[PDB]
Amino acid sequence: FRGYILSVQAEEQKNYNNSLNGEVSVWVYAYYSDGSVLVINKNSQYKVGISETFKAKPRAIQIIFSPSVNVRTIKMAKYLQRSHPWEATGIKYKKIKRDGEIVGYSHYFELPSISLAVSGVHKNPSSYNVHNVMDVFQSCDLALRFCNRYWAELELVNHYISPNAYPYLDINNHSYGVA
Amino acid sequence: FRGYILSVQAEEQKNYNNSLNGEVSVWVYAYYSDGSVLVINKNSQYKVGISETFKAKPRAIQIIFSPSVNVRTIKMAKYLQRSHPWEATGIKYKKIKRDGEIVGYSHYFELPSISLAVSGVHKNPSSYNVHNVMDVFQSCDLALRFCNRYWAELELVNHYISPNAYPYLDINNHSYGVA
Amino acid sequence: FRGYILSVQAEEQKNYNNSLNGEVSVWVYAYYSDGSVLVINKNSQYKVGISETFKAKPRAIQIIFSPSVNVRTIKMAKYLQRSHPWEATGIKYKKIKRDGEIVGYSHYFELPSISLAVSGVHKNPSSYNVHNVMDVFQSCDLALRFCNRYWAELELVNHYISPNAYPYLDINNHSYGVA
Repeated sequence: FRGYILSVQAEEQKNYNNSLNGEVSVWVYAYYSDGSVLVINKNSQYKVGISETFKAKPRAIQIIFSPSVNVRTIKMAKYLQRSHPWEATGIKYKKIKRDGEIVGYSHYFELPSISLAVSGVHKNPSSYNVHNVMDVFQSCDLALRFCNRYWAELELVNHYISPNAYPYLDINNHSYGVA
Repeated sequence: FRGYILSVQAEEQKNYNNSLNGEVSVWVYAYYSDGSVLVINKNSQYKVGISETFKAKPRAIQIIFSPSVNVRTIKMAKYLQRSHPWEATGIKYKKIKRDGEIVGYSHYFELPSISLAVSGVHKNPSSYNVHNVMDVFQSCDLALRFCNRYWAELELVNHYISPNAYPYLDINNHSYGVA
Repeated sequence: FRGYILSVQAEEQKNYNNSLNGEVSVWVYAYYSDGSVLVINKNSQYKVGISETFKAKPRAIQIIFSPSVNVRTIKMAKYLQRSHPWEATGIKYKKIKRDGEIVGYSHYFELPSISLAVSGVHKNPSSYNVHNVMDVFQSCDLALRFCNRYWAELELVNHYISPNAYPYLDINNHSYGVA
């Protein structure tokens, strides 16, 4: 029956993504004073991060991870003689839910130009058991990065979030994603 | 005799390049609809990769590795919930030969803008025996990248491929390189 | 007494920076033929590097590391079949001193456009004891990079070096930094 096969094939996808061959994804949304939105997305195996400068106008930031991330591994960096190299910010991430299922994890914060870097490791319990180290080194080379700008959030939502089934939270706290 | 010394000095160079202090090199050629060619070259120790977006016009791609690469380690990446993090494409690479000697390895494919990443590890049998891991981390910092554009393939061949002794295959399937 | 607490708090800062949670910093200064200066700064944990091309006019280079670097780990890269992947240049670095204390390490050299990469590892004796390898991989993602251009060295010194307490050596061999 075409109802039963569809259901098991969803359970296979979950097991694949939660294996160490599943990707970890991160998005960084920079909300600008003219109402436009810049989004940087990176996807990779084993671990993933973004490091960028948001120059001129940016007013707030939202960082979204795929559900494969281990929230406790998330780290973020933002006088040189007296500063810590990162903060562990996982406790500030909110679950994005769709039909009861976690589709992502969101950290939104307002800015008082900023340089920002964020990093997270795949959930799999084998992650801190370094598969060979050289496989992780190759994953750093194979990571794909995407960057584009949208005129307003409505346009980002209808032509970037919705058509690609990405997880998201908009200004009205409406949540997006596919369970 | 100046004939004998020249020959042994070639055997020393082979042994050096096939040691773990030899570089791995990669080139990515993007062939555009106006007949121009964009080339990105990266050279590094232990392993090497490229990750770029080719935006506007690009019609085909050729990826060339130096003979120090282990062809079986080559990996290439090109809905998020349902995609594999890379394909192992080494079996698609063709040997480039000059006077009977492998001067490079070539994967050419036509496109139906693309984002693309490719990665390969040095041939040396010690590669999967991680020298210290910190030496490999430094190699990631020391990798040098070069990018330029040429008006036509003839110009790339005469002012980039030939003067630098690089391996290549042109549109007429003529092979270049120095044995 | 407010004199005693200030002194011990300096000894704590030294111990922190010389721990593996202290940052390693690197600056690359490119001196151009119009008297302007381009500076690239990167800061990170465990290790740090820069890899850039300085295109059009550049006439000399100065590379400055924070005192947390292990000078013997410094490496620099600048026909493909016959070149070494880096040189260990630590012996060319000069100590920058302020009130008897090392505030940095400087390698200045004149050029005869250049592509250049430099890499150094934190001093801590535990550095070659890979904390988990995945922590070092995350440090690569969290590294922050800064780049700007100044009209003349006097402006770089008064609006970049002095206000940020960075170590430096100017054209008159005057040294800057905070002990």
